[PDB]
Amino acid sequence: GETTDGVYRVMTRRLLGSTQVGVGVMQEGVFHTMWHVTKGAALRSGEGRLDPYWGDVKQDLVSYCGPWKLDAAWDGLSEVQLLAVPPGERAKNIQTLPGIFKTKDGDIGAVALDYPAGTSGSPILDKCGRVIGLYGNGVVIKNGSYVSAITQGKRE
Amino acid sequence: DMYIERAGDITWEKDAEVTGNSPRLDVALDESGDFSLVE
Ligand SMILES: Cc1cc(CO)c2cccc(CC(=O)N3CC[C@@H](N)C3)c2n1
Repeated sequence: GETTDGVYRVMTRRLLGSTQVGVGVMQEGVFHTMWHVTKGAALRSGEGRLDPYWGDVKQDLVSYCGPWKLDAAWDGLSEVQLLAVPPGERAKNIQTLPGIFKTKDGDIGAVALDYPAGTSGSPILDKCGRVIGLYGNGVVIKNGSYVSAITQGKRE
Repeated sequence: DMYIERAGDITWEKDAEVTGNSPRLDVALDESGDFSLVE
């Protein structure tokens, strides 16, 4: 199938019409998404088949065809771009300065941008265009608005 | 059965729409990978 680097929509026909359940990143021949999007199911790329290789429900991450490749980190200071890919709509950069998820195991980047759940898997970039993590695992706050972690995996 | 379609390049776009705030949030992460507000 198509193994050009870039961002891709994750679609299903198991419901009415063709439905976008999420987004993902192709890099170095590996496809990267969020576990809650695919549930670790295989994927089609034309005639090509993509088999899961690594995943973890707690990180809510999954890689296809190879190990996790994305190792760039939010620097803790600079603004970032959410390369959002919403259902039925074209790819759109949105610049923001991330907030902070404070946890017992450490502090994580967070972006306060609200988009349909089908946007889950859209990447977040540094000023050099490197992927520092994926969008779509987070929390609903006092206001009723959505805040997402900058979810990054470990490269071996 | 699920399939992928390409939707763009991964590029920093100068003078993109600038928006969103920057909250500091106390959160817990459970074994199911669901975040929650530690209040
Ligand atoms: C309720 C809601 C609302 C919005 C936006 O208003 C979302 C935006 C992106 C992604 C998700 C999905 C999400 O955060 N999780 C699913 C799996 C679990 N671990 C968290 C969203 N979930």
